[PDB]
Amino acid sequence: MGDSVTQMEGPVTLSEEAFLTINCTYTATGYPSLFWYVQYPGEGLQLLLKATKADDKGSNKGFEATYRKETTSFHLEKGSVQVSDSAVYFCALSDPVNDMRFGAGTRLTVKPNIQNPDPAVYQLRDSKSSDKSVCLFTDFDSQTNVSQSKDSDVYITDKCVLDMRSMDFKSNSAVAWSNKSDFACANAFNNSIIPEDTFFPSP
Amino acid sequence: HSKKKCDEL
Amino acid sequence: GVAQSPRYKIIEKRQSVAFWCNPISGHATLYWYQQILGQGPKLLIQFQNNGVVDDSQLPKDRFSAERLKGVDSTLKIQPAKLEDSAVYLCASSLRGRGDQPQHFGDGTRLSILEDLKNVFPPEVAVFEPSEAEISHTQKATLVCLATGFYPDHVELSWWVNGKEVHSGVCTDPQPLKEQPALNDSRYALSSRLRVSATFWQNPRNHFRCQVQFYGLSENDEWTQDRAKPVTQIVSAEAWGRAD
Amino acid sequence: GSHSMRYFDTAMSRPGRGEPRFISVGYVDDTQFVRFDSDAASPREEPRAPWIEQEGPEYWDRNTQIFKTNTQTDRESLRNLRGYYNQSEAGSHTLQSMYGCDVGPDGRLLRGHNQYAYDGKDYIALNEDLRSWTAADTAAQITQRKWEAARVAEQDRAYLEGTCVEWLRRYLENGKDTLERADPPKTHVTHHPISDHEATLRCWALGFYPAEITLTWQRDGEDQTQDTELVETRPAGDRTFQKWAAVVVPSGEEQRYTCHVQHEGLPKPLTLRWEP
Amino acid sequence: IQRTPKIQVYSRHPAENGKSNFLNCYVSGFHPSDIEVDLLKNGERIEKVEHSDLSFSKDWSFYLLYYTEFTPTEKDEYACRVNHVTLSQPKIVKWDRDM
Ligand code: NA
Repeated sequence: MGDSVTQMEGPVTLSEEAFLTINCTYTATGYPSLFWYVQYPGEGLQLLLKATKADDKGSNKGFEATYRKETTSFHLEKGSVQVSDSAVYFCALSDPVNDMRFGAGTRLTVKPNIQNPDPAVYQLRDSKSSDKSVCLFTDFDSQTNVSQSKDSDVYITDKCVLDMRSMDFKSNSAVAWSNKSDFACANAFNNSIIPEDTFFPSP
Repeated sequence: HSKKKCDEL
Repeated sequence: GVAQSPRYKIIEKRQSVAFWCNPISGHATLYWYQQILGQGPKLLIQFQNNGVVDDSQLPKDRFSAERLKGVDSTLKIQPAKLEDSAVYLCASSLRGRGDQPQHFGDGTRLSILEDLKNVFPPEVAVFEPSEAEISHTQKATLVCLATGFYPDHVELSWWVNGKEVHSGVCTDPQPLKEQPALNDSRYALSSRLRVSATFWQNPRNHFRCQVQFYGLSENDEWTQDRAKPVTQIVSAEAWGRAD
Repeated sequence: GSHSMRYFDTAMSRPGRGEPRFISVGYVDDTQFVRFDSDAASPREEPRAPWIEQEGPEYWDRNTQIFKTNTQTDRESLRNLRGYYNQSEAGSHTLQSMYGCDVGPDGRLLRGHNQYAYDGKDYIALNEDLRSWTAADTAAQITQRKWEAARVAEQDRAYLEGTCVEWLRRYLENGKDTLERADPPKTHVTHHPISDHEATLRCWALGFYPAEITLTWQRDGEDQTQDTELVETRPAGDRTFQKWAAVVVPSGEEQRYTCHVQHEGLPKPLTLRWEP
Repeated sequence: IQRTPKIQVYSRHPAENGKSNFLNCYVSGFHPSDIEVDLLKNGERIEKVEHSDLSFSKDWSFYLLYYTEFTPTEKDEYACRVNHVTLSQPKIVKWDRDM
């Protein structure tokens, strides 16, 4: 018997190459087996690492979580956290008589470190007929947050990280659009707190 | 407490 | 790996739905889970070979499951309710066995709708990169835009010269409601494909954005003016330009 | 006072289907606490013992889940054993399992049991070290290689060293008055004539707990553990036990014979004699 | 594979001709579990016969206790009827005061 697992509260937001620690505590009588599961966006659950016997190591792809019988904890750790690690993590508990129980789930969000930021808002024309166009806020630092506009007819996406692997280049991107016709780049992100050095080219 | 016997003979 | 079918399913209020699953070959124990859209997995029913071990959490009024021949299982929902809209996961263990980990399937995304006439396929557009970006950064961002679809049963991908691309691409994790006031409001999704200016500048290169929608099936009844919003692919194309 | 928990399970094949009957009985020293039955409807006699129903419904649902898992595992075992001995579906067979722990006066493990049997004969047994197995036949060898690859011993050791010890000490605390108790036997010696030259002296022991007792007849202080008619410890329908020991004596030599009684419930071992 | 039962006929406590008691019957050392036991005093079948539920010992052999309310007053006589697969005709072990 026991039997409960408690996982770290709220969404964990970090920068790339930073140290990660996700806390997990359990209540179980005897010798239980401990697991870490990872759920990447879209895909289902998949086993990350496991530690069955007392003082078992258990490690996969930079992640580490040691089973310590004396303290009753199973904390997930990683020295150099990657952008690719942004997913929901789940700790699992099972003993010889109890079936696998899952923690609430801690969502991790790894932000990239932009070495040379160059924020700018560009107008992108449609491939088939110059009917409409979009506004792309890009190359801004990770600390810059994108917020929705007051106008209900103006659609704005939240910040998104793309990794140009071969060039070792990562960038944040946001998208704005409206069919209002009186909508422009200069006034697209007027609700968001954007840097003073944002490049607005001649339309 | 009853032992979990999952492995068949 | 654990196989699950369908991946997505659209059903109306009080209608019946069936979910199929096949575990990893040899796995004696099977588990049926419910993962409510934005939380952890909750057990429904557990089987050891052909027989049920636990069903205390399974609400007998609507839910039912069978693993008659101890291999594949079928989870069925009788008169379905709006709260049942979640991702139905399915796992399996070799013997299970606390030391043995559970292996999960890809799940089945279920969306229970008030009215089936609210279903709409997406409109896809590709926005060619800005010349200012090309000159300023020496990089080119292509933008895709999935518009007016209901529900969030959209799978976006990028295709360059016949081949699928994963480098330099990011799609919105969550779509955007086109009107936050409406309940059965139309969704909008976007994606970015950043390539070097050099690659975009060659007119020989074809860039295509493919959006796979998961709608209704042939068995579903349709009696309206517009085309049946079935499981279809809507694409947008863009070729490179020197200037 | 040393304590031990033991579970006695049976799997019964039938010529119709090699599964129908499954029985699981739980014992602490000599008193029963849990009984699981497949033929029982539906099941109504659940919970069973008085000091076991103090535990929440989560305890009972778990043990009902364990039994149901075990019954489906036993069905598979009954099929596999048939193939090993080349038996037919027409035959009705019996698979038996005996598992448990042995603790001292403190509460620390001494011996871990996990024994199996097919049709009355020993099949496979877990060694004292809890990492190796003992095959009792040719077909038992193929289960050992199946089990050592599956690493069954690792989980079995973990249940015995952990869950078993943890629950037994808890079971002791929940009803000390019903388990830690040690009732002494109401002892008396009886005479039977039978012959003119011979006579029979019977030593009796009634209303004792636990069943584990020693009765030995001796003449001139020397043990007569050869001419003794020792009967097996029989139970009484009130959590008590009975046992008697008889010896053939020549006429007049009655006073030479003496009986020794040894029990945990006794403060000093009794040295009985024929008084009238 | 086959084992024959060891029958023991006795009472709960040594009660005199009049005082209330319980007549017991303990069958052990038998394999398989299939056994038919019905205690008699005297002749043909007595109703309301209670029985303990099946379990086995360290040597794998099963055991069963069959009991009913006694209360005897020198009323003749015996015993129990036990039939097993190892038995030709139902063995009847008589009840003796001093055994
Ligand atoms: Na290819």
